[PDB]
Amino acid sequence: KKRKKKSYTTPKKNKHKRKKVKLAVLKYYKVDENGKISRLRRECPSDECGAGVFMASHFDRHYCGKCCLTYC
Amino acid sequence: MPKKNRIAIYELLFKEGVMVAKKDVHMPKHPELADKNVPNLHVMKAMQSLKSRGYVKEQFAWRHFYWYLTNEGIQYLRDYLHLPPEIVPATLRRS
Amino acid sequence: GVMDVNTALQEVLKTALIHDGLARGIREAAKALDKRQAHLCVLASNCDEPMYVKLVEALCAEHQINLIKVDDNKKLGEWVGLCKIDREGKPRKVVGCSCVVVKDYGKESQAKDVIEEYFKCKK
Amino acid sequence: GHQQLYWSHPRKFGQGSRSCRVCSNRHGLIRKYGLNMCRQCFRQYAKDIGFIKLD
Amino acid sequence: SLARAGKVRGQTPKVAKQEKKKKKTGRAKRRMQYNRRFVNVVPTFGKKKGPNANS
Amino acid sequence: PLFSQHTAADKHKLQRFLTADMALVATVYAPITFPPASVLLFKQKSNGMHSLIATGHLMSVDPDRMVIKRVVLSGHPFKIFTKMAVVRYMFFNREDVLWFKPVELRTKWGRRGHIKEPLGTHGHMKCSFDGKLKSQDTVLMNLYKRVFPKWTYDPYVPEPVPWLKS
RNA sequence: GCCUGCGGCUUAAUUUGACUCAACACGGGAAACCUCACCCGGCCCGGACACGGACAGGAUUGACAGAUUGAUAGCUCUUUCU
Repeated sequence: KKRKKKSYTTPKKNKHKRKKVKLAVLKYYKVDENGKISRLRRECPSDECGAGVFMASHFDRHYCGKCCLTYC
Repeated sequence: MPKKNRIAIYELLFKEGVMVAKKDVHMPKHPELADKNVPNLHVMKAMQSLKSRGYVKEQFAWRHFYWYLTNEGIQYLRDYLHLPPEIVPATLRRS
Repeated sequence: GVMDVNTALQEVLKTALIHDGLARGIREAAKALDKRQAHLCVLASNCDEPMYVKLVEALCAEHQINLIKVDDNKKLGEWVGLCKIDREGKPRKVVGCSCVVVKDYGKESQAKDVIEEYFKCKK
Repeated sequence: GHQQLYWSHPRKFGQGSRSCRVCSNRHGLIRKYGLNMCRQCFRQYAKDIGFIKLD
Repeated sequence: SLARAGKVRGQTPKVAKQEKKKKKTGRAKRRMQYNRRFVNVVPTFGKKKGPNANS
Repeated sequence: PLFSQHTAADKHKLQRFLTADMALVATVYAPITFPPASVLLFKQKSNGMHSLIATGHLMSVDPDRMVIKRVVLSGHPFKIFTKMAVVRYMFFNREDVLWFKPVELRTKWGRRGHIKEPLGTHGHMKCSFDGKLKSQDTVLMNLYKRVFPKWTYDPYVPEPVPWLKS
């Protein structure tokens, strides 16, 4: 047997290049004149992401990045 | 691999001189790395990483890789974990 | 007090990588020192973002973390250790970090001597 | 990857989950008495395992 | 009907000549031919190796 | 001009570039002169220096001498069975293969074949051959058209400046 | 009459070797998947290594929801978190 090549569909399905939000650590904290630190987003009730890892502010919900826990 | 997995493999080598494998892609975990939770897919290719540099020796027989520590392979693992030159591996010990 | 003032920080950072506590960068260095587990911190002086210096030092002294100062972003990453070396030992390539968080010390009477006295008279 | 469908098809029963222990082949296999070798790789090690062609 | 003229000369990749150090001439060359054959004799059991013999 | 193979046959293969050692036939509409006659070729370089590129002579003058432009289309044999193989990247439609069905294939390693069925909606084809193909191979078909030169004749040619070297 | 092998012919593919004894219940070939090479649609990287580029003010990794998608396929997109 010899090979049919067959290299054709709706041409490509290219992958996701990773999102570069520059200095997004500055987004979470907000420091006022005295040093006031109001934490804008949520701390997870889990064990591995408690007191060190923060959560997500989408438009109506919560979505943790480590343990993938979802609220609304 | 994550860096938790990289440094489990290197502990059992410098103690002994030997790391073995099954050549299983479907494997959940390797049995020597017990309660250390490294898939046996990860034991292979880090041990494939040190061949092309010249550190581990392949000599394959019946679906199970064998590996040794090179004389230049001895000094490589002492810089990573910082073991001192006060401690020997199991090579220079017996008799 | 044999090690000099900024010189005594060379012995400190070698010992933690025996036990893997130096989390480098901007993002983990805040959070892993929020974690009520680590000892101290340093911020570099060569730093370009105005929103950078605001957030870092405010979390420190509230959670009882004292700050030392070394100048460069090139300097405080060679203690983090990202920089590659040549065949003869030259620091060939530099990618330095402007933040360090130390969690576990080693046991060195050279490192612990000089830097802890710097903090008492500051109080 | 990823982990949920990388090797997900169940390699239980059937000759897709039996290999020769010598040459990792899945055809022509002898699994009697717990050999688990191929029928050609048996004939190399037939005497070294200890089988004798008596008649 | 067939018949090219110098096909094989024009199909060969034109490899440029290497630059080596010059050869000694005359008495100097003969000297080197003498010492390569009778002076630094290397012992062999039956002598089956030639001078140009590449493998 | 149109450069060509200098052959004894009726068909002459076009040469797309002028080679440093080959003897070639330049074919052009010019007012008929009688052989023998010498023929020189120059090219306007820069600042009006005529540069001698090619020397020769006048051969027979006739329009009947057909110059043929060839096109060699490469393909890839990716599935190989004995004496019949599957080629891709030579065509891209289906009826592209169906158009060039009676075109006899050849092969870089010297196999002489011809297409059978087209299979894909993309350009894939089953092809028979004389022997079995190497996988290291490249399939290729030869297409030909007759090409005649451009009508660019002006008897006026500018006076060159004195020639010098670079 | 049927069981299976070969050709032959339709088929996206109905893989392939074998052609007088010395091919044709043969390839331990009784293949639902697997085996699987064949065809269709998708995934992954399992590209070791040396050097250059980038990269710590993060290179990169993992991803609920909803659309799409056969697929609780972060595969792509929004969503912004690790």
